[PDB]
Amino acid sequence: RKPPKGMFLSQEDVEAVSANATAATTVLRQLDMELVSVKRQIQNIKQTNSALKEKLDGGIEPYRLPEVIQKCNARWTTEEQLLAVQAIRKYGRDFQAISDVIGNKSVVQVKNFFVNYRRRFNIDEVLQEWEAE
Amino acid sequence: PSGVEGAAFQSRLPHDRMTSQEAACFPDIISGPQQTQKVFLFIRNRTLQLWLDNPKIQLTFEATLQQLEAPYNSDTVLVHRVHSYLERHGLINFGIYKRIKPLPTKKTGKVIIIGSGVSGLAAARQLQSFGMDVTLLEARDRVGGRVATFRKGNYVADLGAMVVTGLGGNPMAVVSKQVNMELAKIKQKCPLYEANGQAVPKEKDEMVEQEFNRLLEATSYLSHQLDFNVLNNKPVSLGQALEVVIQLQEKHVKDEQIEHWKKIVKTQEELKELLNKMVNLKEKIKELHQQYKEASEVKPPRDITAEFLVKSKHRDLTALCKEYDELAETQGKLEEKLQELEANPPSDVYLSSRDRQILDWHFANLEFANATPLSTLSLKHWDQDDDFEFTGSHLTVRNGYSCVPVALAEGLDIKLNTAVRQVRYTASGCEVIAVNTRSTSQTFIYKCDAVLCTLPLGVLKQQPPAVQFVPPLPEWKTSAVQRMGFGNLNKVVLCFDRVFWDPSVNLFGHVGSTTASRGELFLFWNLYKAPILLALVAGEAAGIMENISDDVIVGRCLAILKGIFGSSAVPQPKETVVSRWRADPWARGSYSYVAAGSSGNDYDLMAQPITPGPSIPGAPQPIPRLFFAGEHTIRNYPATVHGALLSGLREAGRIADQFLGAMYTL
Amino acid sequence: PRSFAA
Ligand SMILES: Cc1cc2nc3c(=O)[nH]c(=O)nc-3n(C[C@H](O)[C@H](O)[C@H](O)COP(=O)(O)OP(=O)(O)OC[C@H]3O[C@@H](n4cnc5c(N)ncnc54)[C@H](O)[C@@H]3O)c2cc1C
Repeated sequence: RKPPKGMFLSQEDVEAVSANATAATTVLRQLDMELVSVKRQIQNIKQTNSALKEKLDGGIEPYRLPEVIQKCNARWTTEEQLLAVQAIRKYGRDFQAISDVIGNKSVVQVKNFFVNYRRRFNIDEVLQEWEAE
Repeated sequence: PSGVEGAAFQSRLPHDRMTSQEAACFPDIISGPQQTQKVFLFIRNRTLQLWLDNPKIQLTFEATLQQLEAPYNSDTVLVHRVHSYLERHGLINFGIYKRIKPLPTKKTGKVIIIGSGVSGLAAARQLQSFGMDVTLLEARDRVGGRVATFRKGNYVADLGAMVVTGLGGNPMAVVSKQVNMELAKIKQKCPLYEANGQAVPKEKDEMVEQEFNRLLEATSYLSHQLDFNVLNNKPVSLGQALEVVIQLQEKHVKDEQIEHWKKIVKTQEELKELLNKMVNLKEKIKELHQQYKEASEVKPPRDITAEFLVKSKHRDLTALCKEYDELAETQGKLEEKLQELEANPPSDVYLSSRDRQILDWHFANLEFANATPLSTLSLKHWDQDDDFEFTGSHLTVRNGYSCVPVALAEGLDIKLNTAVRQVRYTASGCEVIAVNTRSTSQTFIYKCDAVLCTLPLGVLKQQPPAVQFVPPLPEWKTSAVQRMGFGNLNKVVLCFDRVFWDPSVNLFGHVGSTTASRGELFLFWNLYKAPILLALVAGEAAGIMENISDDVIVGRCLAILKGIFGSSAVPQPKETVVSRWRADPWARGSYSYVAAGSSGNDYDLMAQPITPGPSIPGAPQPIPRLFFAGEHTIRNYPATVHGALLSGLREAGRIADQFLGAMYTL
Repeated sequence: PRSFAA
């Protein structure tokens, strides 16, 4: 029913190795050259990646900014409202970004802000100019 | 098996079924009610048992009927029909046994038998037992043919047949009870020793052997399942198939390597794109940090846009620092995935130069068994006789195999030194023209009713013919002769004064240097009482080693043994013999094999008798006159002693039926 | 025959 387990013998493979007198050696050479081709392609991309790794030396350590932990406040200071208007102008509907810019406002408070100060901070106009970019 | 059913087995017969041969002789019974068949089968089996339990005395119909029970002993004509059948076809009362009824006063019919090999001898004994005039014509100065046995002093070594291949169902089991054969079992352990002369480690030994066994099954698969049996009109040989199978196993080894390194490039190329993304991000982080810095250097008090800038750039920087850390996470996973794949590669090679050499020894062993280059063997059929192999340990005849033909030769008209030159067969009878092998001009003429030809296949193959048939053998017969293969294997007998080998090791191999010379002195036997080592020459080597002197051959024999046991532990051999079976004119080879393009059916053709044309045109269809026995005639047991023996029995039965008539078929 | 094989 099936070849001994570990032996590999398909109808297609038999016909290929016995197509002519040296069809056996031809197939085994085309794979020997394919092996060399792929093996030297490995060392090439190994060299390419070795160079790209050296450029990432140091990481991003001299570029990290320390953790700023501040408790979430309910009151909107005039300052905070103005930061918000500009954060809408720069981020649109990204409520998470706006929340981080202001610092002490939860994502929901930001969502509320949109509805609350809607007409007074012309948020309709602010959002349509953000889309223009 | 034991009892009555074990007797049928020991006689190569199904205990609970009627054979085709029995159907012919008893067409009344086999076509009748099942009840009668079982009575028949029991009678048969019981009679066989009786003969087998005591094979040193003739078993008469009287002695048989005496020891039968009711309701089996009620029908005495059935018992007589059975007993006669078994006697005629040599299942009972064959070989060497005391006769209760001394041979009939006058003989009936005359048979000339060519050759006094075992097949000849067997038939002769039977025909004499049937009351026929029998004369054997042997070209050699001895009986036995391919059963040859070297003797000198205490040294005894077979140059021909050597091994009794199991007693389970072997007619030689019966013979060994009648003849003093000193049968000793063979321990199948065979340590190998490479070219340098050092043992193959059990690691390699077992793993190469397993690969061999696996390569064989693979060819069988190629034959039956993939139907790979014809290539460019020519029939595929076992050698061709093994080569094809090995190539595809080297192909797989390469295919595996290709797709494994193909996995590496795809992962290494994922890493390449990720590092590019990381370099392009550490670039934007570098710039963005500078911008945030410059925004923070603007000390307050500052208006809200300037405050927003600082905050904005702060958010943007930690957002990009979030991405880079999630990419350094991915980089850590792909970088260890590449240490995974590079750690365990697939197989480097299929078989090394050291491996392939040990594999060649296994091929040489197969080339020895079939006495032929694997490129000559039929892929489909080379092992067609496997199904009928005997059970039990293989044994050697410790006192030499010749003891058997010699024992069979006792009380027989055997003309030694008599080379048959021509066989003439006509509707009225036969004449055989032979010469004296010494003075070849002295001519003999033999007139007979029938000729039994036991000429080896190599002899029958000679061109120009050594024996001329008049009229010439029919095309169907000669084509069978050409198609069939007649192999070759040789033996080197080395006699020493002292045992310098492992006394409990019966056989040890030697691994050759090249594929070309794999058969050359590849195996050594320690089987006999005296210090004798026997070296085999198989495959393509056998044919070439015949054109080389005994001194050179024994030279290479000592060389190999020195490398294995110590260059000063191997003394000079006292007596040496080297066989040359292909050169021998009375053999022209060693024994038959199923050649590519042949089948087991050719063996049947070889056994078919020849019936001459009528003398007077319009005269009735004549009796068959020319019969054939021998190793090459027995489909189910070719290339063996027992097979030869059996074919002789077969013919003696067929000939007696023809010229003395069958009384048991009523 | 295969029977002879070591
Ligand atoms: C090296 C070797 C090892 C073997 N080992 C084994 C083994 O271990 N086990 C096993 O079972 N079998 C073995 N065999 C095979 C076995 O020996 C033979 O199959 C068997 O003996 C053949 O018997 P035969 O009567 O058919 O042929 P043969 O014994 O060859 O009988 C033919 C006879 O005819 C004679 N003859 C030839 N030409 C003429 C002529 N022109 N006129 C008159 N006479 C002629 C010959 O001299 C010979 O005596 C071995 C064979 C060889 C070569």
